[PDB]
Amino acid sequence: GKMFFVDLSRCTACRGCQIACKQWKNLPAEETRNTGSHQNPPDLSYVTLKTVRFTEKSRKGPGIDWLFFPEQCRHCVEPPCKGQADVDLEGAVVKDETTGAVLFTELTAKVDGESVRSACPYDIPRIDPVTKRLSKCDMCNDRVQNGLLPACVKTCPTGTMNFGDEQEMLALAEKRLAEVKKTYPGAVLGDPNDVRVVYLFTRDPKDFYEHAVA
Amino acid sequence: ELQKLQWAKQTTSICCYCAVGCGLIVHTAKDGQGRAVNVEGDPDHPINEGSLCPKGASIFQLGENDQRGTQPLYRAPFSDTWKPVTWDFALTEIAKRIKKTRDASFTEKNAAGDLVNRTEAIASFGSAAMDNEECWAYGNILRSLGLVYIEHQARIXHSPTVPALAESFGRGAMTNHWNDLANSDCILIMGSNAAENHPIAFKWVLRAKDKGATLIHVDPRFTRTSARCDVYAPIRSGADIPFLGGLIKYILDNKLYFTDYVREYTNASLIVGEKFSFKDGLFSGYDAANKKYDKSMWAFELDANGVPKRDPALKHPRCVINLLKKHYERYNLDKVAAITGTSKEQLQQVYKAYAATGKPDKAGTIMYAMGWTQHSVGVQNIRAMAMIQLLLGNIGVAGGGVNALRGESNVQGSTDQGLLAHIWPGYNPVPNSKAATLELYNAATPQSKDPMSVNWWQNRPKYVASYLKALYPDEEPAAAYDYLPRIDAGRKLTDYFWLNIFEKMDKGEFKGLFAWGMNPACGGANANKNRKAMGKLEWLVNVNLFENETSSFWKGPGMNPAEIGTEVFFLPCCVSIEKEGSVANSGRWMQWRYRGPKPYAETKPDGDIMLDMFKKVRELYAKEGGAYPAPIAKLNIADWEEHNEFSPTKVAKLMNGYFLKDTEVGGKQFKKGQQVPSFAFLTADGSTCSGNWLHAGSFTDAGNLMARRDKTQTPEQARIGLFPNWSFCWPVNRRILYNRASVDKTGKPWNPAKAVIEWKDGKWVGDVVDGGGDPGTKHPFIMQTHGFGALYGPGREEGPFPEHYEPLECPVSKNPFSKQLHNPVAKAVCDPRYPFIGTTYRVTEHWQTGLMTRRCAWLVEAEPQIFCEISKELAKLRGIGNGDTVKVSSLRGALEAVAIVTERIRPFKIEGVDVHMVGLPWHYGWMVPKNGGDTANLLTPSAGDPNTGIPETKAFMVDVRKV
Ligand SMILES: Nc1nc2c(c(=O)[nH]1)N[C@H]1C(S)=C(S)[C@@H](COP(=O)(O)OP(=O)(O)OC[C@H]3O[C@@H](n4cnc5c(=O)[nH]c(N)nc54)[C@H](O)[C@@H]3O)O[C@H]1N2
Ligand SMILES: Nc1nc2c(c(=O)[nH]1)N[C@H]1C(S)=C(S)[C@@H](COP(=O)(O)OP(=O)(O)OC[C@H]3O[C@@H](n4cnc5c(=O)[nH]c(N)nc54)[C@H](O)[C@@H]3O)O[C@H]1N2
Ligand code: SF4
Ligand code: SF4
Ligand code: SF4
Ligand code: SF4
Ligand SMILES: [S]
Ligand SMILES: [W+6]
Repeated sequence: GKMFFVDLSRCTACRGCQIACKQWKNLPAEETRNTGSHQNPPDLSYVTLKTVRFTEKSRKGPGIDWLFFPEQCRHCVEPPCKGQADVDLEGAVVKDETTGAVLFTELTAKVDGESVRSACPYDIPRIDPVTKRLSKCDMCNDRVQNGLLPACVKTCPTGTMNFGDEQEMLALAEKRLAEVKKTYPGAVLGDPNDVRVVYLFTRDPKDFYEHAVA
Repeated sequence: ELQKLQWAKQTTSICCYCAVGCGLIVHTAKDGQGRAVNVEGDPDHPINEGSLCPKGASIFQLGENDQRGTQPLYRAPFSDTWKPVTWDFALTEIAKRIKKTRDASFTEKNAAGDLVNRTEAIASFGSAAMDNEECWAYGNILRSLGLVYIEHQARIXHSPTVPALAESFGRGAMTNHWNDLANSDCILIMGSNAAENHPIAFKWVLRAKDKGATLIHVDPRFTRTSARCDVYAPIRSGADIPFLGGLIKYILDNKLYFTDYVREYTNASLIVGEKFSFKDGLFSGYDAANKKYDKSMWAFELDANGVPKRDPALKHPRCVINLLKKHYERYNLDKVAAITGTSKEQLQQVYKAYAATGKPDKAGTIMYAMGWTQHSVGVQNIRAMAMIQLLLGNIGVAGGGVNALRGESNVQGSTDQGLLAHIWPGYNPVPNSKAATLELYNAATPQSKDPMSVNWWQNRPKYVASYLKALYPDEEPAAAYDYLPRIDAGRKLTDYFWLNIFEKMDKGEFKGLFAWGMNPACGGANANKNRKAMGKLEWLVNVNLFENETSSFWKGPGMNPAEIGTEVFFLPCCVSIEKEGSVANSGRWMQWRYRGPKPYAETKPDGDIMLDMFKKVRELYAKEGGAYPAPIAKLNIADWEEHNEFSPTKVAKLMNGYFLKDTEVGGKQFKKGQQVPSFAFLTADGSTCSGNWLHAGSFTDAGNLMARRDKTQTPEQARIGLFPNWSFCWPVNRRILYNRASVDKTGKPWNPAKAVIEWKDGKWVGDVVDGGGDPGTKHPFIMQTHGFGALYGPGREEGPFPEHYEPLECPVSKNPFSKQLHNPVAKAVCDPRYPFIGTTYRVTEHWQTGLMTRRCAWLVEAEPQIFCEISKELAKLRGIGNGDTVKVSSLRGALEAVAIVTERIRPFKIEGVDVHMVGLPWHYGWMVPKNGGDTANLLTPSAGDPNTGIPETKAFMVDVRKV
């Protein structure tokens, strides 16, 4: 099926991906306050499937290393969230045979909300405290099934967001890692063989986010 | 099929925010009969390839927004409430105010009894956000009413850029275009934060880096741009000319210049007169009384014919290149490193990287937007950028140029339509009170005796004649010329500009203001003064998308409606995606866009509002009489409408122009009514009209060239990304200006691998050649009188060579280059209670005053509140922790903001004292949202620069306290 290659060595934190996700699904905006960061919304939620996380790491000499992480579901080849939800009820979490999309259905209102979150190594799922429905990045699967790019990929002007067949994307991810290493020697791939959203990190993924890798 | 888009009409549009000019696809419900259901990028568009930054991606939320104005609103003098009212009321009542104020105030002759035919009782602001056809219509409507005080956004980036680049190259325009960035071998970003302010530009900047380019960011602050460059070099505010001058010395001393390019395409060989000198930081001919220069003392030595003398051997010690060398010898690495705060090794690195592009087969480009080019030597700052590019042969070439980034989607086009006080459309000057006749007007155009100098500006009388025909085709140009108003010749040109309009308002010297697609209550420096001063207006016409801090100043903070006597009309205009027209991007790409949904509620296109309003003024004058009606009465407006209403297509065609009678011209036959093919075929004798000679070529008999969506490219075009068949750019689809400099005198490219043009089969192939003629027969800079790229530019107020004069008044007392500290042709207080340097700038997610983006929930989500960025060093000294509320204060006012403590700000060492900078966005305002904060322009002084008419927004003294 399909794979995202996300080259974080090209991200400007323009946050087009963040707005493009909400425009496409017509999601509402959260109530936000600035608390000493550009980062907002501060975390993933029921109504926010993607937010760009900002971390500042000091460096010897001028400026900083400003790390950006547009966070989304990894669409794992072997979804731990499915394994967990299939306990209470099958169908609440399904896989798309053709694309690789792990998809939450309306029947997540039956499973244990917090159970399916804990099972997720990347801490992705979020609950609606009213309806009990679980939400996350659905991979814009309907767009993909119609031969369109996911909104976040189409909107990205930098070449950070990349999408297509897992064969092509793993070739790209490997070839680009070799190129990016020349500038950022600590560049690595986020769990290339487990997931369908492969992030290129310019250094230790943990510097970007606590749950950047499993 | 996608249910969302299934029953929707798909139209194409261009982004309504920044001058990158990204393509949109719009989906409109009921197959076009109802509302937009989706807006995202146009994947076929060659600039953005369907990518949008969060401002473009949010345009659905801008359009389908319940907070948008629905109908005209009225505020009666001393009322604390809007009264919703009909279009027909508002427009009739506005036309009355116009006629009343015009009749009362109209001057037929100044004190010197010279003909002016104007009113100084009404000023207009705006707007870079309107369509080109609305901009053109508007400027001619105001001038038919006799306004002279016509300004907009452009003033703040025009006053520096246009004179600097016009002096150096003959035009003030961005030299290249966005896609061309991908062809550069070294990209220097200095006075720009393009990853935030022109985000899609970074597509091509990174494509450059993919092809081996070095990316250099030079900024006081570490931004989202810095994160993605190869070198981030910090620079203290105002230290740019030192930096640029140090680079010129580096290039000359290391002989890294393009020798053949310099010798033949620059004025390097021209002999400067013996009257030219420079000593103690003053040029020759300095008049200490009036702090003015006698520029006549900088003239060239002329030959018998009146052509400047040349020594092609570059021996003569009064050769431009030899004077240049001598001038910049003072700017050594130690002085420059000391004043910039940039390390000697980091300067050497940046200089070596960029001066490497002096290789014929390497191209370096400079990107700058606003930066700090507002002070009295910003024009000189940009001059130095031009001179560096001339030395390295980077002008006229793929991946080169001075990329002076424009701001708003159509600021390029709104300026082209002469919505500045000093220009008619096509950059023909507004005549002064001493240009009594059209012939005298024409007599000013500089002439050349160099047969190798095209000196294209000699064609002006054709353009002025055709412009006057486009307005007044019944009358002879010479006669029509007595209709439009003139400015006082015996008066400072800045007296008519942005900053002095605020002065004259606060002196109550204006009855009426049009604030048309602008938000001066927030955009103006010293907002507290500008808001007070709006009380001294009699009437106000605000045209915008939402109620705002300008429409509703009368119920502002610490205001009492009952005491305020200003009659306000608010007229709601429709959004970009609800009308048809063209916008001119930074690359001069003139792009046609279509309506998706019908205008929301009772909102009208600006074209309709201004045409309807003028129609009332007209019928009023037709039935009441009053002051000099001919210019209003006789104005050709039937060419501006179909089916009762404003026709963007027809206005566009008139702007292109057509033959009024059968004419032979250029050596070709033309039938009456033929669209004019190009400005080459306009006439001075009334045969031709053309609203704007730059648009001649844009809408021909071939059809609307701005509406082309064709990606056909020859191999040589596609290699550098010209896209000649995608829309149309002025002049006549030349995408890279000065491209004749990109080839030798045989017509062979300096770099065949990135050729722009080429002599093949006895014609020019690739780009449209910037000036006709065989290789080695014409000087390449065709709008320059002499035809050369100016290293030495003796038209400049501050001197023919850029020289460091300290832009920071308060914290600096030492100039290491001369004993002249401040600009010798230019009174801050520097109250010790305000010891830190305030600076304002932008974030990716918000637009201008935030009038637009504060109404878009998704953008407010990402950036909800005014913040204050400070170093850890200042945070420590003032006891400020990250996220704390802070008060930021100055002599002009005070506000609250959320503290951001970050290493992205650092102290600068100035004369052994650590100087702290505090950073604020100016995106916020009191009206929206709840807890957003107000404009950072409460803190900024109205004390802007005397040699520009431009405010101080990058360096103003503040205090910051914890709350
Ligand atoms: N997101 C967004 N994009 C915009 C706009 C917007 O409001 N929001 N506005 C548009 C408009 S109207 C314009 S004019 C352009 C302007 O675009 P820019 O000029 O990029 O705008 P700023 O961020 O105000 O200033 C650019 C940079 O100059 C730096 N700087 C400050 N002082 C100095 C100095 O003395 N020297 C040097 N070398 N650099 C200095 C600042 O730190 C800042 O990073 O952007 C346009 N694009
Ligand atoms: N402190 C500080 N002040 C600054 C600056 C700074 O950096 N710092 N930047 C300066 C600069 S470079 C600039 S350009 C100015 C800009 O300042 P303004 O021009 O006052 O900016 P806005 O009005 O916020 O933005 C453009 C306006 O266009 C309107 N608009 C959009 N579409 C349409 C349309 O179709 N029709 C009409 N009629 N209106 C429309 C929007 O509603 C908005 O009100 O501000 C200047 N002020
Ligand atoms: S759109 Fe692309 S460049 Fe912008 S924040 Fe998202 S991933 Fe980064
Ligand atoms: S990242 Fe988490 S939510 Fe997404 S598929 Fe993997 S386990 Fe499920
Ligand atoms: S793939 Fe679709 S749902 Fe997932 S983050 Fe991107 S835009 Fe949002
Ligand atoms: S704001 Fe500028 S860069 Fe962003 S989508 Fe609009 S035109 Fe493109
Ligand atoms: S602008
Ligand atoms: W601007």
